[PDB]
Amino acid sequence: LYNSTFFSTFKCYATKLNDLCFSNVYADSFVVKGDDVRQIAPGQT
Amino acid sequence: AQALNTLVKQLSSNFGAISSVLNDILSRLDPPEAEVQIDRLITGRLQS
Repeated sequence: LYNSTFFSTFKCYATKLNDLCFSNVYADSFVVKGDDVRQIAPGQT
Repeated sequence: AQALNTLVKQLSSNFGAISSVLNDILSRLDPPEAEVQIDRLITGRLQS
């Protein structure tokens, strides 16, 4: 999934593929604006 | 005894950096950002 340029961000909060080792990992799916992808980020209150 | 026990407990102090675990910043940050933050815990642990 990560080795692809069909996508825009891959922003994780690469080190992103070895940091990814935890419990139940989700796939929270939703429709955003481009002004709303900006705040799919920790905090952004 | 209580001079050692100060010294062991200051492993877990952040010293103002992101984590006091080097497994955290090395396996999460970018390598120029890891090497600045791991530079910060070195001097902090040295002053202990």
